[PDB]
Amino acid sequence: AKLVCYFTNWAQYRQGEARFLPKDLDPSLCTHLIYAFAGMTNHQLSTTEWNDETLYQEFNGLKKMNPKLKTLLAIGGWNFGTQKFTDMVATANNRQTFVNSAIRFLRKYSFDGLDLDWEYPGSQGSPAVDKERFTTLVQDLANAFQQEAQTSGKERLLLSAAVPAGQTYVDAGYEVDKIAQNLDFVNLMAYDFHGSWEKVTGHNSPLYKRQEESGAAASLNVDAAVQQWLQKGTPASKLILGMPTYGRSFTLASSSDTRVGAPATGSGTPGPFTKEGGMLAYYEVCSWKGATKQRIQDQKVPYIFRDNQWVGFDDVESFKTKVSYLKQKGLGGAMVWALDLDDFAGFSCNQGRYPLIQTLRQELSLVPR
Repeated sequence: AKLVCYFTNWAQYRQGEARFLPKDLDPSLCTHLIYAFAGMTNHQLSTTEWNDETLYQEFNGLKKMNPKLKTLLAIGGWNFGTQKFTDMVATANNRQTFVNSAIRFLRKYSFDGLDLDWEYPGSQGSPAVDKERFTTLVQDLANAFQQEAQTSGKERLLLSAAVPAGQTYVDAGYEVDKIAQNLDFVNLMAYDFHGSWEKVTGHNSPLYKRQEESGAAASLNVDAAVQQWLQKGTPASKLILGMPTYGRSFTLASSSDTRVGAPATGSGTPGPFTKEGGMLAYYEVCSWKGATKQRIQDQKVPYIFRDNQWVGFDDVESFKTKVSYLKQKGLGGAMVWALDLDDFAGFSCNQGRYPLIQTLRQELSLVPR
């Protein structure tokens, strides 16, 4: 089993207890640690924060304490957009520039692989031609990593990708059966299914549909997303089930209707640490004073409300349920977005350090002996 965990290079800017610093990294918590994010400059892999090189040293330095640990560098992310990917994959020349830069960069900074997080080929401004060009990019990287291993005698660089759960994005961008052959593993982003972009409440990461749902909505759940990727050709052993250590929040139209599917007027109030309306870290909801926690019986996940605020999130029990699910489906492990959104310092939830991610590690039978 794998436990793949994302580090984010902006968590260092949060205030107080929520500030995530190198000391908060645990070398033995996860099997694979992925650094979010690198960017691109003139079609070449590049840093995005002023101190990334410092953090790379610490991050990859964890391997001295746990030599089994593998690290990867993720390129892209939502905020990165699509244009630089589009421009880079447009020509064989530009792809080669990128691929060669990536090998050099990963070797220089002591990463074990690259995670592709283009959001997304064929959508978010990216043209339809990018579906096949993404397939080509994945193959170009896989083949170049293979060649570099042969020539250098070094253990081959890993290639993974973070991929969407919804059919619209999947079919616009992803030749699943082709790319899965060339990726070492596939990080399924089985979250962000619902959120404050919708005008009714819905859960960030429900396991199954609700009885009331129909049409496309009936596939906006973890089980449907997993089955989608499997049926379209991903080997189960390569599919890694993403898990969110955050929730998505709404302002309710009325404090009297707190159901799933109740009318919402917009994003929930920003959290005191994460300061982004519409999401909250686990540590911002786990100890929510004067709130009422409930459960979506069909979907196997909790929500919580207080006055006109409503949040769908994941707890220890829902993580257990999801690990049982992934094991039943024979998947390759779990992935988690993100280290810094769990109660990494144990300051809020009275559950110790990393209560959610330790649940994953336990349930996957990955606790160090």
